[PDB]
Amino acid sequence: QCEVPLVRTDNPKSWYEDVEGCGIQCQNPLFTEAEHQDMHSYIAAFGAVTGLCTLFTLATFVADWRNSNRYPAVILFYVNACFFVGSIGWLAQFMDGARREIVCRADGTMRLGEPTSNETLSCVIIFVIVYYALMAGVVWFVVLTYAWHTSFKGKTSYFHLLTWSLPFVLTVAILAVAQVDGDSVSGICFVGYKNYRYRAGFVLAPIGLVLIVGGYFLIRGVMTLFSIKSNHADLEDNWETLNDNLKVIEKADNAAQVKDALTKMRAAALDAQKATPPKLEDKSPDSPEMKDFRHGFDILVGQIDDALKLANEGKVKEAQAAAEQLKTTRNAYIQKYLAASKINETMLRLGIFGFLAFGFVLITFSCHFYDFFNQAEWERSFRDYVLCQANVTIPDCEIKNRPSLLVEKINLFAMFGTGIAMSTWVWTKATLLIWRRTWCR
Ligand SMILES: CC1=C2C[C@H]3[C@@H](CC=C4C[C@@H](O)CC[C@@]43C)[C@@H]2CC[C@]12O[C@@H]1C[C@H](C)CN[C@H]1[C@H]2C
Repeated sequence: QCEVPLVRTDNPKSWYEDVEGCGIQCQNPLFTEAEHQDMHSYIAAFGAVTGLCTLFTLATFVADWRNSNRYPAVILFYVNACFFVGSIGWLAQFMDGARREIVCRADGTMRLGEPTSNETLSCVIIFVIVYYALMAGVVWFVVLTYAWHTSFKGKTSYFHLLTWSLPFVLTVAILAVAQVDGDSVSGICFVGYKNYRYRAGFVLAPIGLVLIVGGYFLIRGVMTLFSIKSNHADLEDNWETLNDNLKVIEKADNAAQVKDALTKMRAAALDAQKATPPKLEDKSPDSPEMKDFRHGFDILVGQIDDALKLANEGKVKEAQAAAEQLKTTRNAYIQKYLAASKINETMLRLGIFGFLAFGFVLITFSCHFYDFFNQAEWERSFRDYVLCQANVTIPDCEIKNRPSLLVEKINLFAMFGTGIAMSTWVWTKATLLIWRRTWCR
């Protein structure tokens, strides 16, 4: 009765749409066996590489767990933790005969509407292991960005309830609606393949959520470093040009250079006043300390304007004399706030890893968008192809459009590429000693 891609099944539960005794075949009808075994080889690579890289970092973080549980470094361990769990699920398919066990029902049809009766949970198990790891990962990614964010403006750890609960609820949720569909080319079960509304609601949207949140802490994070960094530079720049012109006023032999220098000094004196020093980054624009800063220049420029009041009249012997008195004013209201700023490489690399993680997560969001965007067509060209290839009666039947294997190879590059990058948090020149030190056993 049946005909490719429809396969014979006595099971009423597996019948396709309203066709008698015909369910949809397990192996994805939208891809050739060549595309399967190529895509499997892909995952086998990145799946295995990341799985090892992460476990190396897990195994290292526990080799100094005493001095590797303190924030913010402990985050990268839980970020790595989730990744190692995720890698497991993907690598599960390559076990001989598992890829068919995860995706196919009893009657040789691709798993759908899982969890279902009389069908082993080997599908929903894989879906849980992955979906939980994925979500627990990005939630811990928010923790990572938030920790880096506030390090300038902390032992408190009430994230655990949040990082472990939110993925759990989301997991139980998809199970409740029973929308764990299966796929052969990837070798994993996941939410809403047949019904992609669940995929958008449970994957695209939560990832889109952590993106805008995780970003805000990275955006408002670098702006805190951009402020501190640029402000010291702005103060340093002026202080130096100020001390140059100071050296020009003395060496000068006319009232023209002294006036010009005094103006170059005043032009820098003011531009330096319009900046929050790195020592007062945490204070308010209307705070007391910030007040003494800006007021310190109101006196300074006053001293300059006094000198200018002598340079213009032509009192060079007396204008240069005021420039000497500017040394003490300088040392008072400038040398104090100037300089003094250290960030530590601990936060530098967290910024690197904070941003590097953000990027590859944004890619994952992009993939699951397109996959969600064009699927409505992949349904049309399928339902038509089913009715076509069944109409064979005795080239014409050919699938119009399908999921781009490129988009997946891109996703699985970034999805794993993150875990590979997150694993290099412990690739510093200080970690080898940790392993040599514990090596004594
Ligand atoms: C087969 C199939 C699909 C294979 C597609 C999936 C969207 C995303 C990916 C990810 C990508 O890496 C590989 C390909 C994969 C798994 C798509 C969902 C719709 C459909 O499932 C329906 C079941 C239903 C019974 C009938 N109609 C069926 C088909 C329209």
